[PDB]
Amino acid sequence: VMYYGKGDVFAYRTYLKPLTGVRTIPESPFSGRDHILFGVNVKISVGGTKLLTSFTKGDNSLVVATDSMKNFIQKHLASYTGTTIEGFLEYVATSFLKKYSHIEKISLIGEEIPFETTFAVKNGNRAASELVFKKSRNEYATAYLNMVRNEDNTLNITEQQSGLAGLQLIKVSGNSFVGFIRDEYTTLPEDSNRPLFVYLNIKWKYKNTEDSFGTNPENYVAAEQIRDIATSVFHETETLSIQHLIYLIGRRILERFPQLQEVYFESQNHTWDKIGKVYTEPRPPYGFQCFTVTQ
Amino acid sequence: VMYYGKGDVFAYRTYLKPLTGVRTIPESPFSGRDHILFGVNVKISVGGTKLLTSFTKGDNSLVVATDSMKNFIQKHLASYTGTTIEGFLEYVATSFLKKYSHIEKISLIGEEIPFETTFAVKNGNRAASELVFKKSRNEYATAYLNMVRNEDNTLNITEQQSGLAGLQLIKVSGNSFVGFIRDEYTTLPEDSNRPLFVYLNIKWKYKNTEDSFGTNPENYVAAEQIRDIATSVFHETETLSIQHLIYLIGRRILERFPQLQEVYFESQNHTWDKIGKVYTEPRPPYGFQCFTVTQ
Amino acid sequence: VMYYGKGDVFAYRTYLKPLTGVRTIPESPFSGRDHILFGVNVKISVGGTKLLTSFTKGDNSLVVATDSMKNFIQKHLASYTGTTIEGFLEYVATSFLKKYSHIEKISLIGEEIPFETTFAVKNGNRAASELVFKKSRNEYATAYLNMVRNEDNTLNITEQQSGLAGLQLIKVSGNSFVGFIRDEYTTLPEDSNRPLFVYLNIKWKYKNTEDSFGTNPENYVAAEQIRDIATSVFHETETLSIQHLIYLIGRRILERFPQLQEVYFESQNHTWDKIEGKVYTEPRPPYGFQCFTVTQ
Amino acid sequence: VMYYGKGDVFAYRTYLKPLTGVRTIPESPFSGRDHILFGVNVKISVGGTKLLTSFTKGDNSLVVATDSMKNFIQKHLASYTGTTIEGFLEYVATSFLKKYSHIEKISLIGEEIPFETTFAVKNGNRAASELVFKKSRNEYATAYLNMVRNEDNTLNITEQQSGLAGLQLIKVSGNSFVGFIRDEYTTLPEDSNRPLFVYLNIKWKYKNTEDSFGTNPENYVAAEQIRDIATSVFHETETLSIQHLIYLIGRRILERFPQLQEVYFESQNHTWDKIEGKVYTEPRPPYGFQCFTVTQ
Ligand SMILES: O=c1[nH]c(=O)c2nn[nH]c2[nH]1
Ligand SMILES: O=c1[nH]c(=O)c2nn[nH]c2[nH]1
Ligand SMILES: O=c1[nH]c(=O)c2nn[nH]c2[nH]1
Ligand SMILES: O=c1[nH]c(=O)c2nn[nH]c2[nH]1
Repeated sequence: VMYYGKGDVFAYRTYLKPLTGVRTIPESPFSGRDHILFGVNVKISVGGTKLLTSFTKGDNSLVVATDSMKNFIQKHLASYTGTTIEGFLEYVATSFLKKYSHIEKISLIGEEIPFETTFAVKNGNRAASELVFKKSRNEYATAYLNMVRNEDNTLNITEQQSGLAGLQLIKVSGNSFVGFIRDEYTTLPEDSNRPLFVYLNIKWKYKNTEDSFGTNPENYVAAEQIRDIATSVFHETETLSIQHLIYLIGRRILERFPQLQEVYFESQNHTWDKIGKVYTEPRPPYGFQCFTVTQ
Repeated sequence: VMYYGKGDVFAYRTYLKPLTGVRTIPESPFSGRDHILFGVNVKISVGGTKLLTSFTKGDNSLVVATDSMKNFIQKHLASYTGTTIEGFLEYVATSFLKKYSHIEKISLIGEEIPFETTFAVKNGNRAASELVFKKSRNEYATAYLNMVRNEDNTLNITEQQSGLAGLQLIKVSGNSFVGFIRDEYTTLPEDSNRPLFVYLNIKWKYKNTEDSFGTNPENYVAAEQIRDIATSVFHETETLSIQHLIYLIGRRILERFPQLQEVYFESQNHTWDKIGKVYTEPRPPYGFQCFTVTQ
Repeated sequence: VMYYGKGDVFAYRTYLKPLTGVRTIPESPFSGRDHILFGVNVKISVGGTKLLTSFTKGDNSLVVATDSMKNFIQKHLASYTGTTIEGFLEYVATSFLKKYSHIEKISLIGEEIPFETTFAVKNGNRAASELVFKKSRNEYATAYLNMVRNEDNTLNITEQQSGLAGLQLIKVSGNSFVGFIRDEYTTLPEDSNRPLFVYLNIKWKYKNTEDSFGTNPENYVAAEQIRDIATSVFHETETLSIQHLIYLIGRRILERFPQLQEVYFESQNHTWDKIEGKVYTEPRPPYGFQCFTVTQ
Repeated sequence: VMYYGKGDVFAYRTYLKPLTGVRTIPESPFSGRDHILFGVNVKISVGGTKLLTSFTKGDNSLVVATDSMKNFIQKHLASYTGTTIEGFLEYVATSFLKKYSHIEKISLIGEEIPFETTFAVKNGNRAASELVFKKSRNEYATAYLNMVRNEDNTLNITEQQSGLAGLQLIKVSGNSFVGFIRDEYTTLPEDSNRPLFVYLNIKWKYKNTEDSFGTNPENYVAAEQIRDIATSVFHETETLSIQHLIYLIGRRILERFPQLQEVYFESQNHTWDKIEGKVYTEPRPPYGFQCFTVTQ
């Protein structure tokens, strides 16, 4: 392995071009993003055989400083004329490879720093403020992009993946976990009605990576919409396990968004122990599941 | 000092009696709490001169196990018939002192564990779920109560305070910080238009402690309402400092709730450095302010 | 209440004057501090009635910017010629009140950012490096100071406290917790031999505030020494409770340091749950705690 | 992708068989591990085509409960008779695949929960306690293992890797970063003498997986020894970059441990910003990093 880069490149832009014209779906009110405030945390990794002597000889001649990579990202956010994190990563990646001919590969992560609307009163009327926003430490959209320079000097996206991270959902009833293996190691009781508490990371890949950019917004899949599909499916499903739940969420996603090729899940079980009905936090060990649904 | 207790007593109650009958204010849609899911994180501390030999001699005869205090709290959440964290603390405090004659003082903290509603579709109709909720790591309500046993064996609440913790607000424009002292230690440039980013912890005390319990809901002050006052005042104010903002928030709160005696603020400055406009995270050191507005 | 200030003022100084000439105790090999690297995390709070209109009117005329307080602290660590965090706080506090005559009260916290020695081979042998240090996220020393300006413009310290925070100690045997109240709220089994795991914050106050500064280092009480008393007493004692343990630690501290007026404990119980060999695991989140003062 | 499992399976064992008979190196005094307290945090992931209907149909007939996996791990730590985390993972993995014939693959991560010695006075002298230990939140050893079941029901290790995580080292002088690209994105000054502060995660792979277990301890590579190589090479080296340093650390590791095939680094730059004495402070959050393998 040989690469290097910069992490935790926070960048906040005001008044990015708004994202409008999205295709709505039944599960979600989402219809675009005002982009009064657009926050992203970027990580950049780069590689190329020509970097070898920066390691083996201490030769910094071909080292773009990681501090300069941070400047590069923040300055490109000031000039970005598009409307999504996905498109912003493509802009940064193409621009970086065009600038630095000795770089052969670039990997980018962008994580949304989300902000929510707040109430303000003007002339007695309460409505969403256009100035004051609330920083959210809950779920957030993500985007990943890998681009390479080929032998013929063409640039090519070899991987692209969008996502929703940090979704923590609890359903108070209508969940069971029964029928699992009972042997010398099994102490868990069957439960026909548990308050299933899952953490979800959900990632999707497009059949056509250009759909991820938002330039034709009707083909863009929004993390907000994915969130609302997950809650809808959770609500309507008498779940039989987390495994069963996440399969059904994935099927619904792929039904609503035929332009997607796959949906990938990382889920964690954080269900409370049962002590009106009162529950409490469990000991630290947590179950998890990882599963891809394909179109 | 001599006391002991139990922290991080998480307890989750389903279907607590709903909080209804509250007074609604223009700044906030708040009109009560459904209480399908009621989460609280409780800290209990107890004292009394008869505890002395548990320390000085290793005598456990008068030690209620801290583990038992956890059981006490969780069982009392199961039997609580009221509608507020503040009232639940009074229930626990009175019950504990009635149970254990050798305890002279009990302090309680209750911190809301907040859950937000989610969307679900049924037969082409999208609505709030009554089953699926989203765990929030953003702002949360708080309550504090200290109760003592007097020499005539009556019980007396000696301090009560409610609050809202963890509110993080950024206003993109309409904020200035100018006119401060410039001397050998001053490098901060004056700024007539900064995207002020404040963390707020807001606490209030009632003129009459009974109003905190929710027995008469018309007199209850909800943390949700405090939040929306704070965002509305931030929106409308051309801020001149954080100090200036929190004073005005406090005045508005006391105007809206004449049953309150005081509002106390703990604020922090997390405003980004300026690099379309793009900003980035500052170095770790953070400004802060602490101020009481009284009625 | 009315005050404001700056938190998380990190400041790393190289080659501070070393702390030597300390007085030893049986429980500790501590003999001083090299101070090749001296890290401290400072919080400053200031007050004064003349700050009122910065809140009530948005008048910044008498506001020292909190950013300037950061500069103030960092610049004073560069000029500090003493040997302790405690003395550094007195230097900052006196300097700040002299500089800003409208400020009536200043409160300072300083938390050590500790670094540990590492090994290097050079010139034929392995020895402690004078250049490479390891950042520790374990226990750390603390200091607290409050100073006021009186009507006549003199300055006075009104509270001083030193401490050791974040000490996490587990003793695998030789601890019991029996004989506690067993009633309708009790499900805890009695345990005659538990692996007691305590978190300890330990804070001490001097009879004479001057002794906290290090100027006469023989009167200084080092957090390293307090750590070593705590581990020794934990080892020595067949404990009967955390309560029992911390009283005994406190008594040993005040016996070893007669210049101390008192020692205050915040302890927490993190003892593991028991499942050929003995195995334990992490408990549920709820944690017991004790707060207790032993006085001279 | 299809797998499921259990994370944060903390397990603490007392009086595991000690690790001794190790082979020493010049950079390190490491001579073994007492194992009075042996703490590990385990993550287990399992897979197999026969699990499909647990997702597609909600059929749990072939689901080992993740809670049962936690019991499996903890009980196996009680019966483990070996001396390393690496060997513990092999014991768990082999045992789990033998128990559950429908599971085709298991991956395990084991992270050390490290404890440090403390001082106690008893019977006239101060010495290391055999009972009281200090929980450390600094660097820690790691182990990774993947095992598969073949068509003929034999089991094979398919990947093994050991490591040291969380090592945070600052060298106060004797580091430069100069000569890098200065173009329209460059605002970093050249620096001929910086206090380079790196975080290091170092992972190694053996030529022969058996050498990772400790059964013949002379062939085991201890994380403690890797730590001490890293601190020695950092001290010895007038560093020209983090990239330069980690290559030199990796070369030394491979020279000292010919039984290793390769060593892999993840480093992060956390060097302080410079504000009488020299004073530095914490930087803004963005951090540089490097990922690099040195092979034998
Ligand atoms: O949904 C669940 N899936 C599982 O695999 C499992 N194991 N224990 N509990 C569980 N719940
Ligand atoms: O609102 C502010 N108040 C202050 O006191 C301050 N100091 N620096 N920046 C500041 N901003
Ligand atoms: O040492 C202890 N003190 C206590 O008060 C207590 N309560 N539960 N366990 C305990 N252990
Ligand atoms: O050691 C370093 N390597 C780098 O690549 C770099 N970039 N900025 N500073 C740096 N330091």
